[PDB]
Amino acid sequence: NQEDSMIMNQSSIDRGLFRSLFFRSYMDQEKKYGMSITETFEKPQRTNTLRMKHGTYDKLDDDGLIAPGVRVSGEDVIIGKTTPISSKRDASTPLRSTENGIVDQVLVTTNQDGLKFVKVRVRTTKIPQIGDKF
Amino acid sequence: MIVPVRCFSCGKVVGDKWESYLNLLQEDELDEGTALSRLGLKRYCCRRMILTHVDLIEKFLRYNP
Amino acid sequence: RGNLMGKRVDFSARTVISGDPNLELDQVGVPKSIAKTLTYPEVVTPYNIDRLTQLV
Amino acid sequence: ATLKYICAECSSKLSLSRTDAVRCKDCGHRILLKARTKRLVQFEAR
Amino acid sequence: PSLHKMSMMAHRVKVIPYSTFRLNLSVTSPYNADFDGDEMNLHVPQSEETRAELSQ
Amino acid sequence: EEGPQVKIREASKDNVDFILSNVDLAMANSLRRVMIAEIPTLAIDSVEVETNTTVLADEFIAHRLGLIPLQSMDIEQLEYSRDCFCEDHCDKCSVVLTLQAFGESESTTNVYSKDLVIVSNLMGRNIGHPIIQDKEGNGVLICKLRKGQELKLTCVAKKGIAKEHAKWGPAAAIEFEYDPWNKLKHTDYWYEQDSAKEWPQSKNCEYEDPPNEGDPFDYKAQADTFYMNVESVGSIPVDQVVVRGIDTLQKKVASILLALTQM
Amino acid sequence: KVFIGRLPIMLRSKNCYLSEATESDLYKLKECP
Amino acid sequence: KAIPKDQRATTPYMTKYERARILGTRALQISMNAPVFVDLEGETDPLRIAMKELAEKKIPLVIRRYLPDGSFEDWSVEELIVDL
RNA sequence: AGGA
Ligand SMILES: [Mg+2]
Ligand SMILES: [Zn+2]
Ligand SMILES: [Zn+2]
Ligand SMILES: [Zn+2]
Repeated sequence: NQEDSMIMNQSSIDRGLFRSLFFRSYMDQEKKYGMSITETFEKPQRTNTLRMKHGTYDKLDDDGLIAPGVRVSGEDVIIGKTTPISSKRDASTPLRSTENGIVDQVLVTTNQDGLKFVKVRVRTTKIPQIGDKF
Repeated sequence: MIVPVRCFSCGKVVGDKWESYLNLLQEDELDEGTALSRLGLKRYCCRRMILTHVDLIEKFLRYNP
Repeated sequence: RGNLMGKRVDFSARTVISGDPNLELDQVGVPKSIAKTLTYPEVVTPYNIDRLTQLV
Repeated sequence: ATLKYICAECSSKLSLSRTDAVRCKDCGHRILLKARTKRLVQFEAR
Repeated sequence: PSLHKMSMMAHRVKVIPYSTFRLNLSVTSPYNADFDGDEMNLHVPQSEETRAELSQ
Repeated sequence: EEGPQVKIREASKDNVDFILSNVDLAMANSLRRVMIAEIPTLAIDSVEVETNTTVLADEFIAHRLGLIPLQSMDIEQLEYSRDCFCEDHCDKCSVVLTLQAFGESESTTNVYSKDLVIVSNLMGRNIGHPIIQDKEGNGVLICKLRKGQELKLTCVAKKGIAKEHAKWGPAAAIEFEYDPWNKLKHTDYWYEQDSAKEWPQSKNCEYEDPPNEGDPFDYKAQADTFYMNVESVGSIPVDQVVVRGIDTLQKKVASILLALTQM
Repeated sequence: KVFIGRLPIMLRSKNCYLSEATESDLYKLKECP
Repeated sequence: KAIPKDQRATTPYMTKYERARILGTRALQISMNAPVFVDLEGETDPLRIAMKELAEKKIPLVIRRYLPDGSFEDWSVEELIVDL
């Protein structure tokens, strides 16, 4: 506990001392292009583009969304999306590389424009550790 | 936000004692210092657990789904 | 000034620092994760050959 | 069985697929949620 | 900031658990570090030659 | 009667006040640690969540579940899962608990440690029963639900020790004192005018003879006679918190004696 | 008579719904009192 | 231009930098499977092998010391004193 | 927009 550091009761930490919740909301939308060339929220596979993320797409459902129960981890794909070009290109949203957690709430709404609007909250419990500030 | 089971410092169960505490104050009218003591909360670590709790759960319950 | 006198560099790491009364003056506590990321290029020599094969 | 999306306010289940219209049935609001996986999630009690 | 040649010194690795760089307290002063949330940089040499510069 | 002696001052379901004499401080302290840290208990360790429509998060609940005290009387006949031979768990190494709750009432629906149910076969041993000390008989208040707030989950309670997690802590605070008159000169009292007036006397001052000023310092003197108080959480009865502590430390030293023997 | 654009309203102001709103309404409206 | 051995006037002692660079160099060479001029009495680290080589002044290297004018004095690691 |  020398030079502005401190000793914490691990026993208390277990008991719930200073534990917190952490939520982060990843968001995306289906961008429309002039000639009705809209995007697609789907779970894509190889099928020409090959230009897609490495994270397990296998956590996604047919709507290109993870169900709100699943424990997500690496750059696991949280939102599946495709962009058409004059063909499946990938516009998927992976979990922030470093971060890990559980899918909390998935919001499937509409943009003012009348477009597919998606918001994915991902929750984790952050327990007091050795470099944590107080 | 919802009564802590077990006092962080010593680990004596504190989970059962919430409603009982809240009651020793409304119905029995007693002061906080005597209520805790009735409930057998001797050490201040245990006392602070209940005495400083903020049962936010109730406010959360006020929303629908 | 930004790309030549200074440079962003590989084989570099950074985290929160905390003191240890059980470390020697000249040592530095490195987190397992940080050691598992940073790498040293060791030339396969008859001295190290067997050690290195096991690390591999 | 199956309740693909749930309503945000009236909380009525919706079970819709692509090109159905992003709205509730008897309720207005275009909000809608996702209803948790049928696959159980296990957590340690520590 | 690195206003000293002592703001950059060579240390022995000690691989340890927990996510912090651990330092002996007596080495605190030259760096001007404290543990109120300070962060430090670590650079790994790649040559037998480079290490010799650090150690020697 | 033999070696180190006990003299119980006060006993209850939850507390044991006693005096330990003809012992080294090292031994009283070692036992103090053992009671806190190494006595095995049974606690909820894995929680599969089927549905949770609550204001609380899955893991927030999961955590509270571990802290719920469970009957660990016959914990000695339950195997540590790690030592058990099954793919994961079984009746030989675990207690399966079920918790299903729903807001039928317009008023708030409460979820208690009483609402737990044993689904595993117990083999007629006293284990896994949620400890209820509560006056109205409800135990720990786990959750609160309004209406369509459903809670469905399954628990796997496993044998463990406080070293792994303080949830397997069989004891709450353990009181410990020796030499209430500072006869041993083991402390140097901080004062402003008088250490006698400024520092309150303890209960145990009565149980020991005051030093009587006109006497030289007993350097010869060593520390024996320890006024302790073991508080049980309910998992194990207070007597056993002490007995098992003595036993665990014995078995611990035994391991060393045996380890030398294998060598 | 004539529509001349849209003015962003400040929450809890006269022109905001929430001003005349009661604790109970806000909880229904999903707003923290 | 190259100052003759009988006209050298720089320290007869080895500089901190010279030693560091010699050890670094031999260590590198040893590590690159160069021939080792001393019995490795169980030794495996190329720096510790280099220190052993410098200890017995069995290192076949020469420090070319440049003067501000551009001239220089060549000194063998065998001849330089190691009081460091 | 914050941290030493
Ligand atoms: Mg600082
Ligand atoms: Zn306490
Ligand atoms: Zn609706
Ligand atoms: Zn088993």
